[PDB]
Amino acid sequence: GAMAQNITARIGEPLVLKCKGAPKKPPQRLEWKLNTGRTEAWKVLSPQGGGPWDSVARVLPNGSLFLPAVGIQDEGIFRCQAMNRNGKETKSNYRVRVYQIPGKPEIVDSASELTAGVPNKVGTCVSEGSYPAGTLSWHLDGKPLVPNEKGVSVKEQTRRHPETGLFTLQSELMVTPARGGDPRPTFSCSFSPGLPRHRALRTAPIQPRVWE
Amino acid sequence: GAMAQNITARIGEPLVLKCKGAPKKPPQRLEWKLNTGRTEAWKVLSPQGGGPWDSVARVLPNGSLFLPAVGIQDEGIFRCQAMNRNGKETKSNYRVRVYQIPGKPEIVDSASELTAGVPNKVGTCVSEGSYPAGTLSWHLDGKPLVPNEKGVSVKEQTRRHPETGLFTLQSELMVTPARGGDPRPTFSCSFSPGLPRHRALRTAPIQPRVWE
Amino acid sequence: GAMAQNITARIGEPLVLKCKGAPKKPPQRLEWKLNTGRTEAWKVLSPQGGGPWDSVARVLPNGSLFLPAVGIQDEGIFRCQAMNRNGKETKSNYRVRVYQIPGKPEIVDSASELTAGVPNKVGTCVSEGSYPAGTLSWHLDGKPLVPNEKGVSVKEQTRRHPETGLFTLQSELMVTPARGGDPRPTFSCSFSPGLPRHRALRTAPIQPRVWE
Amino acid sequence: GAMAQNITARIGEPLVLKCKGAPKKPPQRLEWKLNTGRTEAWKVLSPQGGGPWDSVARVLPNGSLFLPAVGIQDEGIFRCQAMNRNGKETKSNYRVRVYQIPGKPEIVDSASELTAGVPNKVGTCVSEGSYPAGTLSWHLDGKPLVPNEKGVSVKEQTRRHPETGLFTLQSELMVTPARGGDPRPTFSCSFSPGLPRHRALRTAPIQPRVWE
Ligand SMILES: O=C(O)c1ccc(Oc2cccc(COCc3cccc(-c4c(C(=O)O)[nH]c5ccccc45)c3)c2)cc1
Ligand SMILES: O=C(O)c1ccc(Oc2cccc(COCc3cccc(-c4c(C(=O)O)[nH]c5ccccc45)c3)c2)cc1
Ligand SMILES: O=C(O)c1ccc(Oc2cccc(COCc3cccc(-c4c(C(=O)O)[nH]c5ccccc45)c3)c2)cc1
Ligand SMILES: O=C(O)c1ccc(Oc2cccc(COCc3cccc(-c4c(C(=O)O)[nH]c5ccccc45)c3)c2)cc1
Ligand SMILES: [Cl-]
Ligand SMILES: [Cl-]
Ligand SMILES: [Cl-]
Ligand SMILES: [Cl-]
Repeated sequence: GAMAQNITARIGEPLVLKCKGAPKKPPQRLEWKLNTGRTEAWKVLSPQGGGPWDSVARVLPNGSLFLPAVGIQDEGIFRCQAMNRNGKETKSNYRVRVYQIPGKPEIVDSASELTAGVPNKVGTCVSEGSYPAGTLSWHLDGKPLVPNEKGVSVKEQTRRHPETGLFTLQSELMVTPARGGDPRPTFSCSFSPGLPRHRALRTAPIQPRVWE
Repeated sequence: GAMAQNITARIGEPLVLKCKGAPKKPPQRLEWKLNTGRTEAWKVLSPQGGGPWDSVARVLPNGSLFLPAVGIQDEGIFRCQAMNRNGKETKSNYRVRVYQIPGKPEIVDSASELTAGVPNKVGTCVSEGSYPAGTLSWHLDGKPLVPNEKGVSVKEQTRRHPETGLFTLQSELMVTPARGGDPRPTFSCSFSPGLPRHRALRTAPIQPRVWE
Repeated sequence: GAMAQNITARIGEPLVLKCKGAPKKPPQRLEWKLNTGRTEAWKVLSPQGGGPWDSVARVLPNGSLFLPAVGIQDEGIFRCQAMNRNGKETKSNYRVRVYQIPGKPEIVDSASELTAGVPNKVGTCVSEGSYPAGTLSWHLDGKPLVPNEKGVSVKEQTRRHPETGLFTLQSELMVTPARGGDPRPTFSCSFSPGLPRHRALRTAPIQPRVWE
Repeated sequence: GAMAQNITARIGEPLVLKCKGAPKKPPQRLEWKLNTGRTEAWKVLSPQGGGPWDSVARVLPNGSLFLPAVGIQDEGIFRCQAMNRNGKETKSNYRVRVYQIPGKPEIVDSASELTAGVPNKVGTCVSEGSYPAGTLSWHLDGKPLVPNEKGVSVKEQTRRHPETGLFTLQSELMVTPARGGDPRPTFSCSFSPGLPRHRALRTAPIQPRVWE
């Protein structure tokens, strides 16, 4: 595509996109074009508006585009072209990526006892309500646990909510504790969002006892 | 995929899918699995049900799967596996395709006069509310008009309704009437649905005058 | 999207798309833009060309766009904008749909004997190498057989070739012949292409004997 | 879906997937099922093999599935079900995600001089050949530069190679240096891969002079 400003828009929240170079109030020679999950290729939106799109995305008096409650299908590309009073044309190009933050992750079915030297089910981490899916990972006394690297194995599952489309992730951790290791290790799980610079969420720790 | 019974389901209407081989009433050893636009790969549904899926697809007392109002995202694959009283297992496999019938097509902006030997805009045919999109085509005195043959040109547009996802099609017809041809030709447009054996819908005819 | 000329392009064959309004030979102020399965949104192509796109789609001396061998990923939208010597701008807008014709369909595993009044497997129809998938249907002495309508049942399967992406369809027909019906009925299967105005392909007939 | 082992497979490299529980050498009662970009829903593969799938994914003597050179279309789900000599059934479930590492990112068109208190184009960062796309980000003397905070603006572009499908990313950085700040700042750009635990790649730094 072309060079664009990246926009991250939280699902359910409003979004205002500026039409650069447009006069401050009507009359305005401007046009918006959008290609999103709602459209077949480009759809043109005008200041006069009208029709079913008025419920979804409307041009404001200052020429900006307004979406009262972003959904997953609004992901896509949004462009404006405007002429100012002098006649200079100005383009605006946005790439809109949508997201939702899940609830704090939880560990369910955690083991209270582990036996050293054999595989043990440690627990299952669950995160509900993300978009995009994101990922879950495990930590042992503050360091990342890497699957298939040192007696660690992980299985993962993804589900979607049938109406909202948001993701539920589950991750089951198994470990073989090394003989002579720490008798009260501390495990946690973290949710890492898909989009850049979004913060991780962490579970409360679990601390089983390890039998030599 | 595997061999399946093809199911066509109209958007907004209920759908009942039989679980072959299941006992007539509970208790029943059966399981449904579905992979549709709502799911991440296979989702399992059980007679006990529960959760947000109960609003979308529920197992009935006789083991059939019930969807009270099909939508576009229910397109996909639906399977049941059941054991009867004797313990014989029976599989059911369905491929569900969704559709909606548009309103009767209309001709807008029709020409009242055509000039023979030059290109003329005849009209624009519009169909609103189909799924899958389907196609529009033109006819002249009962015979198909083929684009790019014998002085015929057509341009087409597709749009989607931003909330329902249903398609609006437009088709603009241009013709160059042959000199010495019929002075009062009859044009019509037809909507052809995407799915097999669904009937076409036809516009009222238009009858311009042709000037030699 | 916008109004476009519909283009149907056979997979593996070249495609030339005209840039309306461009000068006949260089120098030319024109630009092509395409959004297809190969692109992230719009890709711009220029008369000078260069790079990996030269292998796929190149501007010719007369300003037309040339694809030496269309593939499935070239489905999409192709646009040109040109200025003539006078400075008039002209736009060209194409919607390109790709297709391939399968081999003639065949009936395999046909029954030689049918018993009236009970269900019988009649045969399996197979079509290899279509795009888009298309559909198979059955006929009995020249009339369409409708699934689930009169002791007729059909099961269907779709597969894709792992390298070419082309579709193989299979359709298994079962019938319960009516008592006192024709002792030597004639069944056939037809392949119906997905795109408009493309011709159907038909199998050779089978003529089992029916036992009263 | 169901619980699965996550597999990350580099494009162009072989992949071997174990069929847990299968006998060590033929004869073996096992079956693989896969649903990937190459398939229409589930495709079954058997030890005997045959056909065009042998070029893509083949069962080995020990029952493992072998792909000699993974591509983007092999992303998906791979499952085995086997019986051992005793008759115990074992399932294996894999979710295969594909990737490619781009070349080291580069800064092009870097500014040698910046003026404090006004916006300045700093440079354009380019990364070629990733899958999934990944993202680019900028740093100033070792700290992340956040777009739209403290006089920082970024624009981004994504393109795909027309034959390989791999992504090229570009990111253009603009900054307004604060008056009285460091006269010789150090900027760099980093590529962050899409998949978890893959390492970032960093450009060589640039050090323009800032004029008060
Ligand atoms: O006299 C009057 O009453 C009157 C006159 C004009 C008018 O409205 C316009 C005023 C200026 C220009 C345009 C024409 O611009 C369309 C457009 C609208 C969105 C985006 C783009 C666009 C395109 C592209 O589509 O080519 N590429 C891009 C790349 C990056 C960013 C944007 C684009 C173009 C329309 C209204 C009323
Ligand atoms: O004791 C109890 O209380 C109790 C016992 C069992 C039970 O429920 C089942 C009763 C019989 C068998 C199965 C196990 O079948 C799962 C399945 C469910 C849907 C579809 C399929 C399926 C698969 C596949 O997934 O392999 N392939 C197919 C191809 C074509 C058609 C269907 C399939 C399999 C579950 C409930 C309660
Ligand atoms: O001086 C020189 O050396 C020199 C000058 C110009 C030049 O090349 C051009 C000559 C005329 C106009 C344009 C600018 O047009 C871009 C474009 C290219 C494809 C398609 C479209 C397009 C858009 C849209 O993108 O807005 N919408 C559409 C709707 C329907 C059909 C097409 C479009 C626009 C570029 C080369 C050299
Ligand atoms: O006598 C002989 O010569 C002979 C006998 C059997 C034979 O091969 C099989 C040996 C055991 C079982 C099965 C039947 O299993 C199919 C299957 C194959 C892949 C995956 C799955 C599967 C399903 C599912 O599809 O239901 N769900 C899952 C969830 C997680 C993991 C896997 C699955 C099922 C086939 C070959 C030869
Ligand atoms: Cl799901
Ligand atoms: Cl639209
Ligand atoms: Cl397949
Ligand atoms: Cl691109």
